[PDB]
Amino acid sequence: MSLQDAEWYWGDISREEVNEKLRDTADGTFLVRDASTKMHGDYTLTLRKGGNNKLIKIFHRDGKYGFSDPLTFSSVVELINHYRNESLAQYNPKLDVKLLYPVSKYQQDQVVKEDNIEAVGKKLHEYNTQFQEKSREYDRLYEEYTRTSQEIQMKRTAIEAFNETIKIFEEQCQTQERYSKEYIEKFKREGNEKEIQRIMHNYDKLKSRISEIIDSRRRLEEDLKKQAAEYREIDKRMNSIKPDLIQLRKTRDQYLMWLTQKGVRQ
Amino acid sequence: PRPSSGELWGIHLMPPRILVECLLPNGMIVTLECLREATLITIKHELFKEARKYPLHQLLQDESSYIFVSVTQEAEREEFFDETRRLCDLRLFQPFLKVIEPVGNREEKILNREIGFAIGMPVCEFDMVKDPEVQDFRRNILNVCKEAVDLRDLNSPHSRAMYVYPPNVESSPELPKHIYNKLDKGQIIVVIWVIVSPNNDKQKYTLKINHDCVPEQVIAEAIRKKTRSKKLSSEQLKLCVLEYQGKYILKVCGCDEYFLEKYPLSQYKYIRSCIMLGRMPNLMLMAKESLYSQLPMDCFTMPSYSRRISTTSTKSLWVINSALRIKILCATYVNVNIRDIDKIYVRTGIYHGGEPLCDNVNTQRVPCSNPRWNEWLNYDIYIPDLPRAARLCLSICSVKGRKGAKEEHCPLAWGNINLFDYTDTLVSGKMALNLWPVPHGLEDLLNPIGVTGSNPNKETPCLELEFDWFSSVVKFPDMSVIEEHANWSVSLRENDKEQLKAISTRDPLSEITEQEKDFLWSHRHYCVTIPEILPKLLLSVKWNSRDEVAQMYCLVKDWPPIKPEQAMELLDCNYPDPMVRGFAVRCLEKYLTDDKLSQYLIQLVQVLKYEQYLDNLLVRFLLKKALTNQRIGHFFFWHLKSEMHNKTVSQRFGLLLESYCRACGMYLKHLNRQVEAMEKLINLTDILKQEKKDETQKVQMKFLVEQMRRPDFMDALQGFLSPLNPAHQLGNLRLEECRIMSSAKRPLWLNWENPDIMSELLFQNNEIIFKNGDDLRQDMLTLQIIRIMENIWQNQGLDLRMLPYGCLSIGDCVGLIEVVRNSHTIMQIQCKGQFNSHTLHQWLKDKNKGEIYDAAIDLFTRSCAGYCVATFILGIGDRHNSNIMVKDDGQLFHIDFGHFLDHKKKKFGYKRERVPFVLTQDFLIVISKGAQECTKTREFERFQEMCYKAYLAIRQHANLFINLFSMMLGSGMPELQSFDDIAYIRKTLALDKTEQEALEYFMKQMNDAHHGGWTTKMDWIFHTIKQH
Repeated sequence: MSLQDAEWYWGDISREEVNEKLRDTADGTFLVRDASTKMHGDYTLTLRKGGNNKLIKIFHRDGKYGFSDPLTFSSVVELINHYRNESLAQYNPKLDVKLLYPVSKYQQDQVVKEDNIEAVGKKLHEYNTQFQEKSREYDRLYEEYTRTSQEIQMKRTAIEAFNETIKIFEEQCQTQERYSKEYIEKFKREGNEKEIQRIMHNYDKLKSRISEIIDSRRRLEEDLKKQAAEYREIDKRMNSIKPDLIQLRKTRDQYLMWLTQKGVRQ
Repeated sequence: PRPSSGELWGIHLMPPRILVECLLPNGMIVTLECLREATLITIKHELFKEARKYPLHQLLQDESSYIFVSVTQEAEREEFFDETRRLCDLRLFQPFLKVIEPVGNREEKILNREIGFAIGMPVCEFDMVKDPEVQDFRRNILNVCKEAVDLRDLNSPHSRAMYVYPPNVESSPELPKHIYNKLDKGQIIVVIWVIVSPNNDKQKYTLKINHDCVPEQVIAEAIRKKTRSKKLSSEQLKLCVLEYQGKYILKVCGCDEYFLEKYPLSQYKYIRSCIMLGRMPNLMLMAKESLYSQLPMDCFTMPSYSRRISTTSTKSLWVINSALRIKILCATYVNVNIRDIDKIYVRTGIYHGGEPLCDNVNTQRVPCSNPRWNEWLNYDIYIPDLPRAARLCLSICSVKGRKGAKEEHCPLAWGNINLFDYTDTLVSGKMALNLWPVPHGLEDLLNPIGVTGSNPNKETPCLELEFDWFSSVVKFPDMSVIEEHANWSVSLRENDKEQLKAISTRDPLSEITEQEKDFLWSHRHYCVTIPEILPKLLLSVKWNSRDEVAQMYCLVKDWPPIKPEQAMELLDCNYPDPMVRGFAVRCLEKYLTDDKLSQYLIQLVQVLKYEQYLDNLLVRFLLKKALTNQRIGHFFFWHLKSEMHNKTVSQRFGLLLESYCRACGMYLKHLNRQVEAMEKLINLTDILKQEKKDETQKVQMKFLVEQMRRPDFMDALQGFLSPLNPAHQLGNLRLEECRIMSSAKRPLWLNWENPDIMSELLFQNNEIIFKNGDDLRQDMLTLQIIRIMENIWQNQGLDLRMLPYGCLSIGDCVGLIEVVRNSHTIMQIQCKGQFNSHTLHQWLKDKNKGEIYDAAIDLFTRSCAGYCVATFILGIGDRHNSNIMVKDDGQLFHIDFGHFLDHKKKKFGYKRERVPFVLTQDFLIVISKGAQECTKTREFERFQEMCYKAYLAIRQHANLFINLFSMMLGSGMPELQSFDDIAYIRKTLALDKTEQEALEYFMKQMNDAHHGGWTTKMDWIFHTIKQH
C-alpha cells in the first residue's frame, strides 16, 4: 500500500532507462518513477501504447494525487490500482487502455542471487572482464568485415574493367581480320612471304595477349569467390556474438547496479 | 589485404619505365617502352614513329588526326582529349592505349570528365539509372543552377567578385563591450599597404578611423592622407575623394580575403579579431580593375540530358476504405550460423519520423535455411489516415531462445521504404528490396533513422514484398482538398497563456506529458502568439489521423517564421512532413546569414540524408547558396565528396555534386587541383603504410624525399588552394620542412610557401598535416562545436580564447589538420623543465619575460576556463598531459577528442558525469602566478566566475546545441546514434533543473572533481552578491 514497496515504482531512474525497459514491449506495460525535475513530490507514470511510451504526470497537491485536474487520491498506489482494473477512459475518454502489465523490480533482482557484497563484486569482475574481452573481439571482427567489404567492391570494379579491356582487345582482333584478309590475298599474289608472317606474328601476339588478360580476370573472379565466402562467414560470426555480447553487457550493468545498491549511499 | 588504387590496378607506383600496349586503327599492336611521366603528346609521337616499322602502316593518317582511349580504374572508357596529361596521371586500369579518331560533342565530353574526376565517379553511370526519381532530379535541379548563374553574372563584374570573394563577416555590426572598450574612443588604427610601380615597392599608411567606417570610407581616408602634401581646395578634395573612392578595393595582407561590400569594417571577422587580440590590421589597397580583370567568366551550359525525350482512374487516398495491409513474401538468404539461431522472422513498423504510427508487426518465425513467409501483415491504421511522410521500416531478425523463457533477438539486415513515392503515388504491387548491414553499435531491431531505398549492391539479402492494389493509381490528396477538410473538422486564460510560454522555453528533448500534448493541441490557434512553440505543438499532433494533420497544415501555412536556431530542429529526423520542412527552409531563406550557414554547414548537409526524396526544398536551398557564395560552395563540395564512399548516400550526394560542379564556374578547375593533390598524398601514404611499413624511418624519409621531387608530384602538390581554407594559396613546397610524423598512421607534415606578395605580415608559412588512416569526423564536429561556443561567448562580451584549429575530413578516414605553431604538450614541457608542480609556470615565465608576463597569465587563465567548461559539457574523453597543449604566449588548448557524450557509460556502466579536464596544481599555480595558496587568490576567484559565466551562456543557448547534435543522428558516428546519446548534454547542462540549480550543480561537479576549492560569492539562498 506504500509507494516505496510497490513493485513498479522504480525511484530515480531516467527516461532512457525506462525506454530500454519498455522497448518493444506490449501495450498496457507501465511503470512509475520520480519526475525528471526531482522536485521531491512529483512522480511520472510511463505507459506503453501503440508502440510508444507515454509520459503521464502525477499531480501532487494538498494530500491528493491525480492524472487530471480533480485530485481524488491519497497515495500513488491507490491511483495505479484504480486504473489497473478499470478502463483509463476516466483520465481521457479517447482510447482507454488502463494499466495491465507492470515492470517489476522483483524478477529483475532474482538475476543476482549472491548473498554478500564480496560475492557480487567478484562476479562483477568476471563479467566485466569477459565483456571487455568479447567487446574487443567484436570490434576486431567489424574492422575485418569493413576491410573485406571494401576489397570486394574494388574487385568487382576491377572485374568490370577487365571486361571492358577484353572487349577492346577482341575488337582489335576483329579489326585486324577485317583488314588483313584483303592483304594476305595480295602478298601471296605478289610473292612476299615474310610480310605475310609479320601480319600473322602480330595476330599471334594479339591472340596471346587476350588469353593472358582473360586468365588474369579468371584468377580475380576466383579470388572474389573466396573472399565473398570469407565475408559471409565474418557476418555469421558477428551475428552469433552480437546477441550474447548485448546480454552480457546487461548482466554486467545489473551486477554493478546491485553492488551500488548494497553499498553505502550519498 | 593488398589491393591497390595507385597509378595502375594492383600497383601504387609505375616503375620509371614501363611497357605500354598500343592498339593501332589498322589492327596492329605496338609495344612501346615509355617513361612513366611522359605526356600523351610524346607517347603518341613515339608510337607513330615506331608504327612505320609495322605492317599496314599506310592506312594510318597524320598522328594529329588521333587521340588515345583506354580503360580507367573506375572501369570507364576514357577518351584522352588533353594530351598534356602524363601517363602516370591517367589512372589506367592496365598499361594500354587504343588509337581512335575523336568523335562527338568534345566540350561536353571534356567537361563531364572534369566533373567525374571532381566527384570520384564517372557521370556516365547516371545515364544508366532506370529510377525515374533520379533522372527527374538531374533535369529538374538544373533550374536552380540557372537561377544561380544568372544571379551571379547580373551585376558584373561586381556580382562575380562577390561570388568568388564573399565578405567574411560576423552576423551583426553590434560590438560587445569587451571589444568596443579595446578601441580608442570608438576608433581603430589600421595599416594600409600599396604596391607602387614600377619597382613594386611597399608603401605604408597608418590610419585612425571609426570602427564603423565602410571600406569605401577607409579608402577615402587613405586618399586624404596620400594627398595631404598636395594641398587643394576642400571642394576639389571632397570631390576628388568622391570620384575615385570606388576606384580601389581592400584586401587582407597575406590571404585572399577581400572587403568588397559596404559592411562596417569592424564587422569583418579579420578586423573584429584584430581588435579582440590587439593586433595591427594590415590591409592592401589595389585598383578595382586589377581584381576585376582576374575574375574568370563563368558560363553555364545546359547538359545533354536536359535535351531528351522521356516516354485516368486516379483515386484519392482518402476514398480508399481499407486497413493497411502489407505482404512479406520471401527473402533470398540470411547469413546466420544455423547452430546458433533457432528461427528468423521479418519485423516491420509503419513510421512517421522516429515515432511508430501504430504497433510494430512481426511475421511468423521460420527456419534459417528457408526464409519464406507468404504473409499478409495487418496494421492498425486506416489507409486514409496515412500521413504524407509515412514509411515502412523493416528488418530480418534472428531469434535464439536457449535460456529459460529468455530469448535474444538480433537484426541481420534492415530496409526502409516510402509508402508514397516522389510524385505522391501510394506504392502498390510487388517490390524487391535489397537490405543493408546493421550499423555498428545499433541494437534496436528496426533502423527508422536509416536512409530509404534498396541497397545498390545486389549481392545482399533481398526481401520480396507486396503492397495492396486498389485497381488504380492512388495519390495523396491535393492541398485544396486537405485545406477544405480542415474547416469541417473544426466544426483560466491567464494561467493558460503563461503555461504555454513555459512549455515553449524548454529544450527540444524536454519531456512533454500526454497532458501537455492534449493541452497544446487544444490551444493550437492561440499558439501563434508564441510562434517558437511550433516544434512542441507539432509533436502533440496525432500524425495517424488525417483530421488532425489537415488542421495542422492550415496552421503552418500562416505560421510566423522563427529563428534559424529553432527552425533547424524541424529539419532533423523527427519532423519528416514536407510542409513542416518547407516552413523550416523558408525561415532559413529569410533569416540565416551566410556566416551562420557556413557555421552550421556540417549539420545542414547531414540532414539531407533524412529527406525522403532527392528533390526537396532543403537541397534546392543549399545548392543555391553553394552556387551564389564560393566559400559556402567549397565546403559544400568537400563535405559531400568526403562521404562519396558511403553507399547509403553516394547516389544522392553524387547527383547533387554533379549539378554543383556543372554550375560552379571556374572554381571547378581549382577543386580539381585540390582533388589531384589529395589523390597523390593518399597514394604516397598508402605506400608507406603498406609496402614500406616494416622499414625504418630513415629509409622512409629517403623515399619520401625522392618522390616529392618528381615532376609529376611537384606539378600536383604546388600551386593550389588549401582545402582547410581556400583563402590560403599553397605555393611551392618547402621540401626541407616536409616530414613523416612518428605516429602509426604515418601522417605527413607539409609546408608551403605563401605566394601572397605580403605574406611577411601574415601566414609566411602555410603548414598542414595530411593524415590517412583515422576517422576525423568526430574531431571535426567537436572543433566545430568549440568554435560555436567561442562565438557565443564573444558575443556576450566573454573573452575566452579557444583554439578550434582546422580539421577537415576529405574522404574515408582521411583528412587535413591545421598546424598550430609554437605549441607544446604539457608532457613535452615537463620533459624539458626532472619536474615539480611549478615547471609549467616556470616554462611560461621564461617565454614571457617582463611586461608581457601578465598578458600570458591572463590568456592562459581565459583559455583554461573555456576548455574546462567546454570539455565538461561535451564529455570529452579524459584529458592527460599528452592531449593538452600550450602556446608560447600562454594560450592553452586541447587536441585529440575522439571520445564524447556518454560513451564511457556504455563501456563501463558507471552512471556519472565526469569532469574530463581536472585542473591539477600545475595549472592552478599558473593562474595564481605562483601563490602558495592557489584557490584563495583573487585570480582564482576571477577564473571561477569566468567558468560560471561561460557555463550559463552555453546553457542559455541549449536549443542550438541540442538541435546541432540532433541533426547528426543519421551520420554514421557510433557515439552519436540515438536521442538517448544526446541525453548526456542535457545532464551536464542540467536542463531539467532551474538555472540557479544548474549553476549549483556545475560548482558541485568542479568541487567533487578538484576535491574542494570552488566557492560562491553569492549567498546560498538568493544567489545575490555577498562580498566586495
